[PDB]
Amino acid sequence: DFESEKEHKLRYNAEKMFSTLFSKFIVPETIEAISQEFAHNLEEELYKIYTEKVRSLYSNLKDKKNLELKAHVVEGKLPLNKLVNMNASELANPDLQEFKEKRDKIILENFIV
Amino acid sequence: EGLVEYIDAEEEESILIAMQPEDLEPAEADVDPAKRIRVSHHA
Amino acid sequence: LEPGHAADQEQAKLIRSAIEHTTLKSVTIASEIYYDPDPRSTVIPEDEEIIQLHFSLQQSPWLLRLELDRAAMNDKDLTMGQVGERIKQTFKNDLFVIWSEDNDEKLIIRCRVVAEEDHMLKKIENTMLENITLRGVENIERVVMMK
Amino acid sequence: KGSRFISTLQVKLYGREGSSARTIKATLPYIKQDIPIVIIFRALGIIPDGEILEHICYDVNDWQMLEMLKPCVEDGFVIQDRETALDFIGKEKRIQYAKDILQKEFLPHITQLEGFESRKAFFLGYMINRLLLCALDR
Amino acid sequence: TTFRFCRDCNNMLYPREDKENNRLLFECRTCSYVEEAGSPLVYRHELITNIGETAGVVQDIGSDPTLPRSDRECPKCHSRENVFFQSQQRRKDTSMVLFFVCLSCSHIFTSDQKNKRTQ
Amino acid sequence: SLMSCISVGTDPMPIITFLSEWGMEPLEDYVPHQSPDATRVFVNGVWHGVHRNPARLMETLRTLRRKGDINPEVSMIRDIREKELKIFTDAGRVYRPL
Amino acid sequence: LPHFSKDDYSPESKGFVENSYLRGLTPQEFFFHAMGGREGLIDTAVKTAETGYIQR
Amino acid sequence: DGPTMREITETIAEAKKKVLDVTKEAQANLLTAKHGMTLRESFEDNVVRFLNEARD
Ligand SMILES: [Zn+2]
Ligand SMILES: [Zn+2]
Repeated sequence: DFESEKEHKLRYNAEKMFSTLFSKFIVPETIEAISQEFAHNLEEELYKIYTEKVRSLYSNLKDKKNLELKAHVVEGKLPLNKLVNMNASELANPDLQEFKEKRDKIILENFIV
Repeated sequence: EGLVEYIDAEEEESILIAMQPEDLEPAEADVDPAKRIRVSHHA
Repeated sequence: LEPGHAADQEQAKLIRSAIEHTTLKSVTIASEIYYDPDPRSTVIPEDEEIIQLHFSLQQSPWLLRLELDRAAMNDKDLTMGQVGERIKQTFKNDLFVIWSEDNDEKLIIRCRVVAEEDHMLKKIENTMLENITLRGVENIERVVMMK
Repeated sequence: KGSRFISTLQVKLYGREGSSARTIKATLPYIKQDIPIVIIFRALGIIPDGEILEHICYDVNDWQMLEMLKPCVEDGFVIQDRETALDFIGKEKRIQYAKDILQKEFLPHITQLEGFESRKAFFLGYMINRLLLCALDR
Repeated sequence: TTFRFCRDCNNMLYPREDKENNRLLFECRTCSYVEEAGSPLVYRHELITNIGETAGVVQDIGSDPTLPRSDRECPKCHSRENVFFQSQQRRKDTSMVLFFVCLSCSHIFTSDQKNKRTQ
Repeated sequence: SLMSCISVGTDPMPIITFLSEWGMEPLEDYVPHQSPDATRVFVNGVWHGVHRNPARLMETLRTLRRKGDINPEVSMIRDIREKELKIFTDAGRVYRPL
Repeated sequence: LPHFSKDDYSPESKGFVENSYLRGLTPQEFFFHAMGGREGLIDTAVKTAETGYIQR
Repeated sequence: DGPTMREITETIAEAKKKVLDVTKEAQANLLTAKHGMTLRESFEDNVVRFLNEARD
């Protein structure tokens, strides 16, 4: 009975997360080259593993401000639902997208023997 | 007089020895082939 | 390797970390205990905002914060969410988890529980590292690849 | 040049690596039990914990060293003055047993006589120093 | 970690929680003395040990002829007359990394181009 | 070995006498935290007390051995990376000349 | 060896011989040859006896 | 034969250079430690390889 009372409470809490985020992604692409409507139409675009995929959508997208050189180069690169259920590894910071590949280049080298 | 010392094996832990009083002793400034290939005076 | 995929390089690349025994001991640098009497607010500044994220979207006065190594984690290829849900389903409903994600540089997993708890929380970290298996079958250690 | 009193002394560090209990104990020649170093120091005059703790740590700033002595205090926390420390051995009876064994069977090298409670218990502290140090890997 | 003792009897400090003011207090059971939680940190683990790299560092480190002298230029005094030793952390895992202790000023520095150790 | 010869041990007191006369802090009245760096001094593995300046006393002992005074079989060693002096006068040590 | 510098993982240091038996080994190149040969006398006595029980 | 005996101390010398390579690599922690191998072990295992590759 309180199922969709927790479900809509999340699909709208994620809209609230994307409300302050599409305001921080806007101000970064303005102070250096509404948003809540662009949020509830994208927080419903995913809407357990749901509190996990959301937990992941939270810190990975709200990646700012040096992490918003990879999250700003995604706000000005990625498509609508055609970038949505991506859950990318390198999705983090401009520097974190590469250091993750720097400890991976020896992770296969040390492994193969 | 102080021209020689008797060294116990635990005392050896802070001593530094040269193999020969000349072979490993001065400083560099022809070369014998069949002769042994030893290290150096470095220290 | 499984009948079909004989020369498949990537097949062994999955089975390897899926068979190799990973511990919380492997991925952890230091496990600390603080005194945070409030469930919501965290007196830790190195965690001050980390909470406000995985919170908004009754509970123990004794905090169990532990730092992780980014290379040692992204060695068996890991997520803080993986580690987080792993421990979550280990203790289950008696201990609740919060963490900083892979985006956040301060690699932390904060933990609490539900008279006397200084010794009882200090007791937990013992079983936590040694017994919490994270990846692969136990005993089966050094998984090395051969062509 | 007197017989060769082969009274070999053990100082053990109980509890594994997972078994947190880093209770430091020691095998007493004659008292058939591994007495925790806390009862020992207290049976030589060093009664307060922090004085006991200064005999081991030749510093003060090493938390890594003091967190291991930390449960060892709790080990003997119940016993305190020399009168109690000397009783947990083997009253009126073990009062003598312990007293003489400390002079005789315990660390006969340095002093066997009496009055070197200090010299012998300072040595015990050094024995645990290099003991915790090997577990610390330095 | 940082722990003190009783300012009356010198005994291990035992945590006791004032649940009325929700403050930690480190007290001596051996008496009734209590002090407050300066550092609300109770315990630090440190599975990955990074305090054991510069053990046995005396100014008199140059008075062990056994240790060989360096040629690297020091960052604050530029001395190419120093001395060096491999990590005094007896952990088998530890990489053979060098620490150059000066004799003209005793300003220790890493041979490292991976792990910078400024302490 | 041909060149090697084993000790029959000597007297520890002329060194007990010496160490104290050159600055041996009593073990009985040594402050472990006050004097941290104090280089620990042992005679045949027996701890007698500490000293404040090691390289100084260490230079003094070495002379007596090469003078004839501290018996020439006696072996004294200063550890820097630990701050210690396990002076040996022990019976049965194997010594080789250099 | 006490003839070496503290922390020497060098070729000759950890026991390598560059000379042939002809040329004649150095004092060091000879001592390192003693210890490695030492093992090859112990294991002889050991396994020749254990093997004896293994035949039985 | 004369120059072959000279060439031998060239083979041991080139591998002695292949020794300092790993020696310098290990000092600045640039060594890519293999799977199921300690960093201390990694250098030793490889330093032995070139010394014995050239010994042969
Ligand atoms: Zn008290
Ligand atoms: Zn300098």
